[PDB]
Amino acid sequence: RSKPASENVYLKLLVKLYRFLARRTDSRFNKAILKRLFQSKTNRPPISISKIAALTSRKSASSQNKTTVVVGTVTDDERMLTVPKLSIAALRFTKSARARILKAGGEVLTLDQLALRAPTGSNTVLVRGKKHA
Amino acid sequence: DSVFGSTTEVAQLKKNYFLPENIISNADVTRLINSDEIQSIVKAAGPSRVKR
Amino acid sequence: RPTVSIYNKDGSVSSETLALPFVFKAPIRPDLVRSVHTAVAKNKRQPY
Amino acid sequence: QQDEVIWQVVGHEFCSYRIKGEAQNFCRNEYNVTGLCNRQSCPLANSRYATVREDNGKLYLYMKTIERAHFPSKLWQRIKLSKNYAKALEQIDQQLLYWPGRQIHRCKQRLTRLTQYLLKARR
Amino acid sequence: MKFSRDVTSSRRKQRKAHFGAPSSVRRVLMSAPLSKELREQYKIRSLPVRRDDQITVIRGSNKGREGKITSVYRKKFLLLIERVTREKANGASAPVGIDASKVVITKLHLDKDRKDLIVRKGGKV
Amino acid sequence: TKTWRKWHVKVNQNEKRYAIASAVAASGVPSLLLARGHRIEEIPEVPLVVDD
Amino acid sequence: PTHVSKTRKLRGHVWRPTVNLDRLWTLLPNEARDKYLGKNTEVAPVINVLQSGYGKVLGKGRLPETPVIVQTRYVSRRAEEKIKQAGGVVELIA
Amino acid sequence: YVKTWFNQPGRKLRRRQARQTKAAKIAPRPVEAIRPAVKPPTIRYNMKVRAGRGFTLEELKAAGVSRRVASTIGIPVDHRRRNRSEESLQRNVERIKVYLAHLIVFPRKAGQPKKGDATDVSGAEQTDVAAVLPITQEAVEEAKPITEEAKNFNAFSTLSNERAYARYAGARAAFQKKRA
RNA sequence: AAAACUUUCAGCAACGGAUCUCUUGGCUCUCGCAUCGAUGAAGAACGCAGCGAAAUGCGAUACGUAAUGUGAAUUG
RNA sequence: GAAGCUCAGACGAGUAGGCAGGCGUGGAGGUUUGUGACGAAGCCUUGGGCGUGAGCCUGGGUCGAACAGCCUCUAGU
RNA sequence: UUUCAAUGGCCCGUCUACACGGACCAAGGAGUCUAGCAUCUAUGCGAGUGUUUGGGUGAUGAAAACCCAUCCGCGAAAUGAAAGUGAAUGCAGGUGGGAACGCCCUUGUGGCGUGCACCAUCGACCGACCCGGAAGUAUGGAAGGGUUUGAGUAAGAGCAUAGCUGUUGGGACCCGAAAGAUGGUGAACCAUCUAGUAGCUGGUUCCUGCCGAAGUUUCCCUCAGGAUAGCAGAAACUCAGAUCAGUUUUAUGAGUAUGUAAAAUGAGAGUU
RNA sequence: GAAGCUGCUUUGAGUGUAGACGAUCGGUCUAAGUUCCUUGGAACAGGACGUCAGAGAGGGUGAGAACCCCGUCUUUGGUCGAUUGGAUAUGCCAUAUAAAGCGCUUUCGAAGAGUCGAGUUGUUUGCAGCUCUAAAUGGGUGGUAAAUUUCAUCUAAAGCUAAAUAUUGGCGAGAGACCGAUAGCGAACAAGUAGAGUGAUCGAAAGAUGAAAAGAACUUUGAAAAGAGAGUUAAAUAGUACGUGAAAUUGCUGAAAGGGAAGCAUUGGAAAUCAG
Repeated sequence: RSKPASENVYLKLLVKLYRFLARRTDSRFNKAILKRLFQSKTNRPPISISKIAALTSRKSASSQNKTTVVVGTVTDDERMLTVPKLSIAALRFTKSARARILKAGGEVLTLDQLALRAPTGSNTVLVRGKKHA
Repeated sequence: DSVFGSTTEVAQLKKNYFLPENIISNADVTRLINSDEIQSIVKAAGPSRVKR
Repeated sequence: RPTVSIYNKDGSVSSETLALPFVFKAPIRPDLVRSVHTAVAKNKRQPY
Repeated sequence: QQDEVIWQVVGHEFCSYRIKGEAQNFCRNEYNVTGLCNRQSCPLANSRYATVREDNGKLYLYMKTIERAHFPSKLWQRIKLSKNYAKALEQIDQQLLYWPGRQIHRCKQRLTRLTQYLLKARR
Repeated sequence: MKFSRDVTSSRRKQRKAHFGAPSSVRRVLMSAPLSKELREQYKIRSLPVRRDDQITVIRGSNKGREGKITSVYRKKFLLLIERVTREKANGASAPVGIDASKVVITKLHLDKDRKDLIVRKGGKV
Repeated sequence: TKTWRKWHVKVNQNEKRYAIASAVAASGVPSLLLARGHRIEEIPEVPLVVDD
Repeated sequence: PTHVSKTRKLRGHVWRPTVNLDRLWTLLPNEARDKYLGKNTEVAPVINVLQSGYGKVLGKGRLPETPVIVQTRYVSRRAEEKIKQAGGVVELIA
Repeated sequence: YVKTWFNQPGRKLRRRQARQTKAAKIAPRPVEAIRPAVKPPTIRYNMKVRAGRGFTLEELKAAGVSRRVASTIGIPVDHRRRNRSEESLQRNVERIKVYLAHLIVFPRKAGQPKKGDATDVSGAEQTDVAAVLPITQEAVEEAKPITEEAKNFNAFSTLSNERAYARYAGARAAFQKKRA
């Protein structure tokens, strides 16, 4: 692949931004996002607030203030009622998921915000949605 | 404001309609690229159009 | 959020101003609008 | 919203000031200098630029400002040059020295062709 | 713009009703304007033409000529005026048709029925 | 040609509202108005509001 | 659209719905959850699954420790004990 | 053969003009008659409450209006239906009662009040019945305490064995009559 | 090693009625309405105009009479 | 015209078949202050030009009323 | 542009040298619409999703647009023939590995890790199957034992719309067979069903570029066929490798060749 | 429900007048340039200067007309008829010695037969032929049981009834991302016409002068058809074999080639003709 199949202008801006980041820095994180932003919709499965919470507070934790990054959708999981303070960056958050993060927790970011924050992707966990569907 | 609501509060004249939220926070990509948070980390820019 | 100035019948700027509605902050998606316009303009076609 | 999304809407495919041909595209827009469609010289998509255009024996200039760019009536202001082709050149480069210089080489060249009109029109 | 559901903007129907009209309606279609003086005299804009009406030709090659309608030729949508004639090739004379829209009434054939028609159109007799 | 060709086409109601909002927001960008062909070279303000 | 089709390129080329315990606390109005979950109140919330079109309450998931009464037609054989140590009660709808 | 739906906007507009013409014909009285509160008859829907055909003869007898007066003043009567649970008696009763309370009957023969029909007549107004008489759903309970006696009530003690008791009741009853 | 003849090219003229433009037509959709006859229907035949052969109109009162309306034609 | 500019290297038959980009036609929405009785469309042409090609622009003649470029939609293409 | 000279040039299409079609020109003329299903891509929303059966509104243009109502469909739970029961072991696991990142030792490398998707394994968790019957009101079920079972749970991912492609059915890419029925006319014919059976014959309309086989395999078959490969591909993901080879060599056993193993040699090599 | 008992409630199968309300027809009323210059046969074109707009839908007029015309908008209206819609008020008769509804019963309750049903044959449980043929808590129908039973629900063999619904016909309306004369109905015109078959039936071809017939006077040649001059036209390169007029195909003129073919391609020469 060399370009995204969508015609979304806002997605093409992300591709434009991250082409520069991948080819002007050596960060393999930027290359990873570029390869995953080119992917089709069914190759970019959703992720859940429950999964992200489990993946941060997992075993030895080691999450702290590391901002979780996923290229896809961050859906909510109503099966959990206690949501920890989280910092998440993604293409899009469902309306319920965004409210649950904001009202009791940390912050939501878009991918362009992440670049202005951690352009090398320093101290981030690059999760991926379940491809089993 | 009553018709279209907002991206955070439900529209008064459209039940459970929240304005869609942008995929990207800022659409001024050139200022992002030329920002100090990015230009300070980028490796030495390679040459533009070159001689044969 | 900025504000806009209302204008009068005579064409002068009125005293009052209104806050800019949140709708003007929505994304501008030419491709989605074209796809919807393609599929909405078909809804007043009489069969032949 | 922002300038890139404006360019991604109007610049690439549809504008009233754009002219496509067999494989080439030109910008008729009265505020562009090179006359051709790109992000660096787009009138509608970009912030303040400078151009010049003819009127009945003289030349006059268009500019923008960032604060007032939401009010199209005086978004552009007009300044007039009707004294000499050379003095126009010194005027034009002066009013763009404190401004980005990526346009002068197109701007200053545009002038002399417009002034060349008046000479050829006189002939 | 029409808003009544009872009239046609269709070219097909409008042309058929025009070219396929009776004589009692063709008379209405042959309405001609009044000249300024009688227009201000009667407060009327136009009337259907009648035989022996005194008119003036405004448009066409016969412009400026006056006369009286010797006969309104309703079927052909033409008006006929004396001394407005064409020299036949053999030597005869055959008048010409000037459409009712291109003439102007300079002197009516006033009559009782025409009096009520003028006063019925809010006019002054 | 049969009359029962598929003449009308469904669109998701939310997508319809999305596009209407986007066209409304697009009506407030003077660049978009000029490109579409409107003559707003001397309009006082986009958006333009007159009194009640 | 015919113009994109392949023909325009071949020219020449010839009754019991189920609810589990991880979902009862999602059936409340959000203000009921706000003011009744986790607070040591004398009176406990009541959940009528039948009003959400659910017949049998199965027992999959963990529970918050807030006491809550569940009204249901049928119930799985573990779903009741889990709400015992959850402090709430189960009583059966007729 | 092939049933097409190109008249769907047309048929919708026909009904609107049908309602508007009907309502304007009988403007004083409400366009829509009242209906009782009735429960759908099956285990899937029995919890819900919907509008039935008419009020049973028990309810008109209780409400104090004859089956003749009710038909004249816009109360439909259903003879087939019979109401057995006295709540269905109730819920329909005040439904008739409040309808009569808000009902205003114009006197016949030049506005001399007969019996208790009414005195005022300028209050003529055509109102939606579902506004003054909406049909509600079942009243659910909220925040009831204790019932720790139901705590010890360990569900299947009833369900599992009484279901088996019901299943084996016929065989059990046959057994008892056999050795007797 | 001409002319005639054949062939090719161009000009002009024939032949033919394509192309373009149009349109009182068709087709489709929707809406509205319910009205034949033994008190002689639908259909058919013969007649009726100043000169009509055509189409409609009409029935020995025969391209109609009575009445109402319009207001001054009809037309080759 | 980031869908852009630039440098370098190798390669080039092709049936069924797979893929991509284009040319042309009728009608629809938008746009070009678009062309036109001082001659639209069409038609002819030992006139000229463009494209690898589908095709396109133009000169002259005839003609007499409508027609086209661009971005999309559509199909009795 | 015409013509001349030299040089070359079998008449095109279709089937399999033929044969079959072609006197010439203009116009018409053949993969269409719809329903189901499936993949893929895109858009909206997301444990939800879909209001166009219906109601409101829109009279100035009104078959549109907009608003409201989720009964219901699909999804959220599986198993069993059915009664009926009905799914985090273990930071909703470990076991190894595994993405980027951090994380350095402050270079990086390497590691430290972390572990996403995952990946394989497994611990298990529910149903069925079998053995056992704590209890609790004949009834009845638990604890526990299987290495039998399920495109099972194990922190849901689907729903709607549009497009492309394939397939099934409707006349079904177009054209073409005798026939048969119904009802009529005349002493065989007519009109409808009919646009039939078509396993075939013929035809099937613009350009350029790119990739490009197969005839024999893999078996299976009642039949023609499919398979299946192979080839050509299309999408996802390992290792910078002994990871390969229509190849040679060396050693090695057995009676130049044989195989296995390894030196030469060229290439980024695998996959589901 | 009938028949006895009770006290409340009620009441027309009527008839003129006035006003309002709507339905339709019938008619009537509807704003503003035809002002100048250029082209043109014609201005409805271009330019200048204005006007109306609840009217800038559409059509006509000698070429793209909001203002020349018909119309369109106001119009869900003003007016004028005619009837009718039934309500409102009013006036007059009516007869009204009245009957009915509901508290109660001290009870009586009639209820559809060759029908239901069973067996049998046909056909798509339903119906039909055939033989038998019922009953009064009976009969039909089902959940149960059990193969019988309880239980539930309904009252067949008599009958009426608007609305939501259908509508390739008829008549009347409005439209179209439709067809544009080999298309669209077979039929845009003299179309179910001419015509064909004994008959049932079958069934075409055919649109376009011009703004106005101004449809070509007159002279001459010819018997005539026609020709040549003329004459009309903005135009006969519009003459009724009529807009535009393509190809196949034919004739004349000019050029060139050719000894049993030609056509085509590459390279140039010659002749013609362009181009920068």
